[PDB]
Amino acid sequence: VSLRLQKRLAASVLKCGQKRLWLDPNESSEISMANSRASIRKLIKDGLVMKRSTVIHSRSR
Amino acid sequence: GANKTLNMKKRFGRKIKQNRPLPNWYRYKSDTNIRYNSKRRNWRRTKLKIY
Amino acid sequence: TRGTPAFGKRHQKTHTLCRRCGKATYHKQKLRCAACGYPDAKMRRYDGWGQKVRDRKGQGTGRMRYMKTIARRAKNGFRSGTQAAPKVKAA
Amino acid sequence: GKTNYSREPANQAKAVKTSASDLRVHFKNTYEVVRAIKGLNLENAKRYLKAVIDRKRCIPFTRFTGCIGRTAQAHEFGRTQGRWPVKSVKVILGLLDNLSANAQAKSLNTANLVIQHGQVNRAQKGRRRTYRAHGRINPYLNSGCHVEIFAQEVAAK
RNA sequence: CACGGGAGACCGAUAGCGAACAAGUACUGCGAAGGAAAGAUGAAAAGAACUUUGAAAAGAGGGCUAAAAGACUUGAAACCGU
RNA sequence: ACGUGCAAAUCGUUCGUCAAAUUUGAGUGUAGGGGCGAAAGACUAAUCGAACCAUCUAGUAGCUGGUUCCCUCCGAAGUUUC
RNA sequence: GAGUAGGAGGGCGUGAUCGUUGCCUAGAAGUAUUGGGCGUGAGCCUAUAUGGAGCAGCGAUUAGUGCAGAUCUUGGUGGUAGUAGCAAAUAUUCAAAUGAGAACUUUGAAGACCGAAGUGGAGAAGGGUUCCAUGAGAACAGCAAUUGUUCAUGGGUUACUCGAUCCUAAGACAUAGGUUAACUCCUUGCAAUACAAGAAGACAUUCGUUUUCGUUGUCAAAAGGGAAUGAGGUUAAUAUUCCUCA
RNA sequence: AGGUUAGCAGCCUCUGGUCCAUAGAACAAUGUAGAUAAGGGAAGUCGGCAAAUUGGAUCCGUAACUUCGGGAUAAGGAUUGGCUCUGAGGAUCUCAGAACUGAAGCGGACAAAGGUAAUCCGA
RNA sequence: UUAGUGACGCGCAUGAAUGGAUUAAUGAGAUUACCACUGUCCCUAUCUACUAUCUAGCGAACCCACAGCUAAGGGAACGGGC
Ligand SMILES: [Mg+2]
Ligand SMILES: [Mg+2]
Ligand SMILES: [Mg+2]
Ligand SMILES: [Mg+2]
Ligand SMILES: [Mg+2]
Ligand SMILES: [Mg+2]
Ligand SMILES: [Mg+2]
Ligand SMILES: [Mg+2]
Ligand SMILES: [Mg+2]
Ligand SMILES: [Mg+2]
Ligand SMILES: [Mg+2]
Ligand SMILES: [Mg+2]
Ligand SMILES: [Mg+2]
Ligand SMILES: [Mg+2]
Ligand SMILES: [Mg+2]
Ligand SMILES: [Mg+2]
Ligand SMILES: [Mg+2]
Ligand SMILES: [Mg+2]
Ligand SMILES: [Mg+2]
Ligand SMILES: [Mg+2]
Ligand SMILES: [Mg+2]
Ligand SMILES: [Mg+2]
Ligand SMILES: [Mg+2]
Ligand SMILES: [Mg+2]
Ligand SMILES: [Mg+2]
Ligand SMILES: [Mg+2]
Ligand SMILES: [Mg+2]
Ligand SMILES: [Mg+2]
Ligand SMILES: [Mg+2]
Ligand SMILES: [Mg+2]
Ligand SMILES: [Mg+2]
Ligand SMILES: [Mg+2]
Ligand SMILES: [Mg+2]
Ligand SMILES: [Mg+2]
Ligand SMILES: [Mg+2]
Ligand SMILES: [Mg+2]
Ligand SMILES: [Mg+2]
Ligand SMILES: [Mg+2]
Ligand SMILES: [Mg+2]
Ligand SMILES: [Mg+2]
Ligand SMILES: [Mg+2]
Ligand SMILES: [Mg+2]
Ligand SMILES: [Mg+2]
Ligand SMILES: [Mg+2]
Ligand SMILES: [Mg+2]
Ligand SMILES: [Mg+2]
Ligand SMILES: [Mg+2]
Ligand SMILES: [Mg+2]
Ligand SMILES: [Mg+2]
Ligand SMILES: [Zn+2]
Repeated sequence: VSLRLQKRLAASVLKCGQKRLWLDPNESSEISMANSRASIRKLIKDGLVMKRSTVIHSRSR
Repeated sequence: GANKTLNMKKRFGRKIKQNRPLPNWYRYKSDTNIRYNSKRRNWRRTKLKIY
Repeated sequence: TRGTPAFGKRHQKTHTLCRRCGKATYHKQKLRCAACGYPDAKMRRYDGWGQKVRDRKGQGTGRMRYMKTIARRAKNGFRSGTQAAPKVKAA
Repeated sequence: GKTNYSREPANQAKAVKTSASDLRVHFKNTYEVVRAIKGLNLENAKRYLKAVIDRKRCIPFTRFTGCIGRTAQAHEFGRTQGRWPVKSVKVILGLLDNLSANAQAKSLNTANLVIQHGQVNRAQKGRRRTYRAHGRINPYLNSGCHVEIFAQEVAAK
C-alpha cells in the first residue's frame, strides 16, 4: 500500500511541506482509500492525517 | 518549452499519435507479417526535428 | 575545451522547417533552405553533382495526385465530357 | 520449447524427468551445482542444497576455477575452492522439487530415486551495453542456462 | 527517363538494383548529404484440448499432424554440455 | 588522482583576476586560398600550415600485400648493351 | 627419374546451354559417419542415419569454375574469465503493512545531509507528453524491486488585463533601375544607382462627382518600447485563464 | 531565514527538500586520500618538488630604494579568555579605565601572508 | 662551489628605434645566497577511511601461428622450439 499520493494531496491541503504531514500508521488502509483532495480533507478533519508542530528553534542563548 | 508555433503543436501531435503500438487485433489478419510497430520512438533515446 | 565540455553549450538552432520541403533546412540568418531553397522559387538540386538525390526527393517520390491518372487516360484519349454507356442499350 | 534429452533412462516408468530452459542464472555456477548433485538420492540432493543455501556447506568448484575462494568446507570434497552460488542452487532445487512432484502421478517412491544425467548447456546470451572510457562501448551480457536432470529408481537390497 | 509489351545460354536472398520485406525506409548528421539489416510452419491452424506441480515463467503427463515441421523446411563448421 | 576514466581533457589540493582592454544571453555582420586573429600558423561544429559534403574517381603507384585442384615431364637468371 | 622462378603434356571437381542414356514420395538434393571399398593424386562409388523434392551419366558448347592466408569482406564463435571489476559527492537503523519473494516499496519511530551562493520555490534555451490516475508478464532502471522518467490503458494545457501578435534596432529583403551567357550579383530610412508609384475628407456615398494634402515598400526583439486585474476558493492533473467576490 | 562574523566566507541551525549513489565480513602486502614522529635541519634532490612555517584584530616599531605616488602587513615586538566594577560618545550601538581568576591558556573550531639580500627579462 | 655576485675584456660572433645604456612600481616569468621552517633526508614507524582480500548478485576489454624451465652450441651473428 503506497500512500505517496495521499501525502502529496494532504500536503497541499494543509498548505505545508510534506515532511510536516503525519499519516496515522494504524489507519493506513483507510487513508489509501482517499483519492480526491476532498477525501483528504475529510481525513484531516477526522484526525487520521495531521500536521506536525514545527521543529523548535529557540533564541534563548 | 512553453512557447510553440501552431505548426509545431500539430507536428508534435502527429508524432504523438503515430507513436501508438500495433493494435493487438491487427496481428490476427490473414495477410500480415507484422508482429509489432517497428517505427515506435522514445523521446529520451531519439529526438525529433523541430526548430 | 573542444570536446564533451564544449558540446554542453549547444542550445542554438540555425535551421527551422522549410515551408516548401518541410525539413529543418531553413536558414534564418541567410534566409534560405539548404535543401530546396524555398525562397529561391525553383527547386535546388544538383543532379550530375551527386547522384542519389532525386530518389530521395523528386518526381514520383511522394504520391502524385494528378499524374498517376495521366498515364491511364493518356491511352484513353483524354476524354472530356463523356459518360460511360451501357452495352445493354437501355433507353 | 520441446525438450530433447540427449541421454535416455532405461526404464521410463521407473524414471522421472525435469528440464528447465533459457534460464537467467549464471552458467558456470549452475554447471557446478549440478555437477555436484549427480548420483545422489533426491532427498540427499535436497538436504545438501538447502545446506549450501544456509551456508553450512560448500558447493565445490570443479571446472571453472578462475580465482575461486578456498573454504574449509571444501574438505567434504578433497578440494580447496568452492562457493555458495545461492541463485543457482535455488533454481536447481526448484528443479528437484519438480522432480518429486513429477513422480507423483507415476505413483513412484521418493526414497529410491537416484540422480543420473544432469545436463547444463550454455544458452543464448542476453545482450546489453557498457560505456567505456574514450567513448568506447563494450558488451555486457549474461550467459543463460539450459538444465535437464532425470532420476532413476534403484532398489537397495 | 516514364508508363506499357515480350523476352534471356543473366542473378538467385553475403547473389541480383542499396531495397524480393511499412526501402531511399530505420537510424546519423546544424547542414549539404549518408543510409542498412530483414524472404521460406504446414496440404490445411488442425497454433497445442485436458490432467498434474508451480506465485509466475515453465516442467511432467496427455494430444494435433504424414511428421512436430511448433515459431517454425533442410539445420553444416567454429564453440559448448552429456 | 584517473590514464579499457565519471570524462575522447575530467577530479583533489593549489593558483591568476575579480568594477574593467570585466563576465555573460539572444539577435545581427563576416565562408574556404575565404573569413577571423592583443599574432599561438591560433580559431572557423571532437575536423585547420587551407573546413565539411558529393562528384571527376575504382584518381596514378618503377612501391607493400594477396594471387584458389591433381599428376608427369624440361628447367633458369642476379651477366652484356642503352 | 633432384628442382624455386618459369614452360609444356595429361587428368580431378563445379555451374549453365545443345544433344544422348537414365534416376527419383517404392524417397532426389543436401547433411553426419569408429560401415565397405576404388584411384600415386586431385577426387569416386557404395552402406547406415537424417532429409522430403528434385537428380544424374556420356559427347560437345560456355564460364562470375576450385581459397589457408591479402592488419582481405560480412556473419558467427572461442581462450582470457565467473577474471578486471561494480570504491567521488560523509548514512543509515528499527517495527508494522503489502507481496511468492523486501538492505532498495508505503506508514510510523530514530539518526544525519543540502543549510536560503540549497539537494528549496519558479522560468528562458533545449526536450515533447516524459505531466495525472489505474494496472503490469518480459525487456530496460549495469545488485535487487512488490518500484519507476519503463510497458499497457484512459485523462489532462480554458485568459479583454500574462506573452506572442503592434513598434522600432543592429540588420535584412522586395519593387524600380543596372550587371550577367545565364544562374547570380549591385542599390534602397539620413530610404534609393529608383521616382507619372501616395494618403485623407466630404458629399456621392459605387462609380462618379468633388475637395484637400502629397514623391515611392516590407521583415527582423517570447530580456528593448509596449492600453487595462486583483485577492480568496477549486482539480487526480489547468488556472493573474475556471468558480466566487471585487 | 537564525547564530557566529568585517562578511551573501567558513562552521551550526529553522522553512522546504533529501539519505540515491549494490551489499555483508575480514583487516595482509601494494596502493588512493587524511595525519603525527624523538635528535639534526636540505646533508634528500636537476631543483626545498612536496610538506612545514606564517597568518585575524589592537598597540608598538618600520630601511635601502624611488618616477616622491610608492616601498608598506617592509623588517620586526607585544596583546587577545572568563569574570566583577568604573568612566566617556547619543534620542524624545561604539571607545576607554581598573580589579579579581585559571596547568601563562584565550584570532582555542572555522577563517588566515613565511621573510631577507642580490642577478636577468618585460615597463 | 663547471653554481651566484663584482671586476678585468688579444669580445669565435656586444653595440646604438635591425635600437644602445639605464630603471621605481611590478610578475603562477628565469637564477644565487641567507633567516624562519620542516619526515626532502639520516631511517624509517604508527593511526583513519576507501580499495586490493572473501562472499551474494552482476560482469567487460586488451591480446592470442603454435606454445611457454634452463646451460652451452651452432644458427638471420641474444632460442621456447634445433
Ligand atoms: Mg522552445
Ligand atoms: Mg539526451
Ligand atoms: Mg542526439
Ligand atoms: Mg516514398
Ligand atoms: Mg507513388
Ligand atoms: Mg530446449
Ligand atoms: Mg564505465
Ligand atoms: Mg508440456
Ligand atoms: Mg522429423
Ligand atoms: Mg566436446
Ligand atoms: Mg583543475
Ligand atoms: Mg625504382
Ligand atoms: Mg552461375
Ligand atoms: Mg514412407
Ligand atoms: Mg564421374
Ligand atoms: Mg524416413
Ligand atoms: Mg565437360
Ligand atoms: Mg569458398
Ligand atoms: Mg576462409
Ligand atoms: Mg570474447
Ligand atoms: Mg574504480
Ligand atoms: Mg542529490
Ligand atoms: Mg531547481
Ligand atoms: Mg519545481
Ligand atoms: Mg534599419
Ligand atoms: Mg541595405
Ligand atoms: Mg501591458
Ligand atoms: Mg476575470
Ligand atoms: Mg563493503
Ligand atoms: Mg623530527
Ligand atoms: Mg635550525
Ligand atoms: Mg628541533
Ligand atoms: Mg611549494
Ligand atoms: Mg606610507
Ligand atoms: Mg607585522
Ligand atoms: Mg622589500
Ligand atoms: Mg583580561
Ligand atoms: Mg581594559
Ligand atoms: Mg592573568
Ligand atoms: Mg594559537
Ligand atoms: Mg621563498
Ligand atoms: Mg608582463
Ligand atoms: Mg648550492
Ligand atoms: Mg664561479
Ligand atoms: Mg619574482
Ligand atoms: Mg568469510
Ligand atoms: Mg562475487
Ligand atoms: Mg653464439
Ligand atoms: Mg637458452
Ligand atoms: Zn526547403
